[PDB]
Amino acid sequence: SLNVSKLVSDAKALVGTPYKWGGTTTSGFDCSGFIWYVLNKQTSVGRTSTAGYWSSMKSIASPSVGDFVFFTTYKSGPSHMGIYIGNNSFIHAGSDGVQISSLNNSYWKPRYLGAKRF
Amino acid sequence: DLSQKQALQLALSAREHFWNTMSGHNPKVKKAVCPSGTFEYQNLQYVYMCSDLGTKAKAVNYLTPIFTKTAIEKGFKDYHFTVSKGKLAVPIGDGDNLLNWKKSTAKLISKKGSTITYEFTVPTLDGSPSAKRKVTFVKENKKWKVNQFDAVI
Repeated sequence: SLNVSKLVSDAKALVGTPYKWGGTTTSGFDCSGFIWYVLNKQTSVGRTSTAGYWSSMKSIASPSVGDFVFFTTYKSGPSHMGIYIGNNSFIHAGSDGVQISSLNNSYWKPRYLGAKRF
Repeated sequence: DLSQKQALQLALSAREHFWNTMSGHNPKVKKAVCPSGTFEYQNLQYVYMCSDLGTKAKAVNYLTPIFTKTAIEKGFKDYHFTVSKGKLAVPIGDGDNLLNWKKSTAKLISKKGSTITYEFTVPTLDGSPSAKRKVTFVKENKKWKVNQFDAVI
């Protein structure tokens, strides 16, 4: 339903934006606020937490480019998310900035919970 | 009289208090009730603090041992805390524990009187480049405290 090319392009343009808990602006993002911010450029979508997007988005068995990937980090269940950009990579707002990371990373891989489609 | 070892233990306490506050609840208070429900205010989505942090006074009293008075007030402002129907509320947000603060090292930046700044080099959990994080400690009520709510995450 989205423009996947624009979504990924808009996300990449934000690489390096620092972290802020609850952050929804280019002065600082958290992982779900980044997703909301890029989605809100094309459509209407309520700003919720990562667990909120895990529940509201559509289940898919593997991600395509433009889909969303979810991880368990500081708590059980989905607590971190990013946008799948292909090549086994995902872009996400993290404690040290919006970044591109690999699903094969030895930390992210065993914590990957699944993917959802907007 | 704040060593690198002491400063790290303080920073770690700041981190815990910041996390608990932004998360709405001091997990030590088992009696707490967490008001459900969300609302929109000033183009942000809000959730309610749990009851143990349900008012600014309760939040201030939780944070006062570890953060300076102005650190706390600026924290409320920086994170858009609001009081709705007498209940403290915070915008929806997600923490991020990538920085492995317990494994960090510190360098002295500056000190004068009852203020000291250390720069922590904090490794990440995923092997992305380590992060530089400065923390300024100030003696308040003859206790060392962190002068910025969100310096340690």
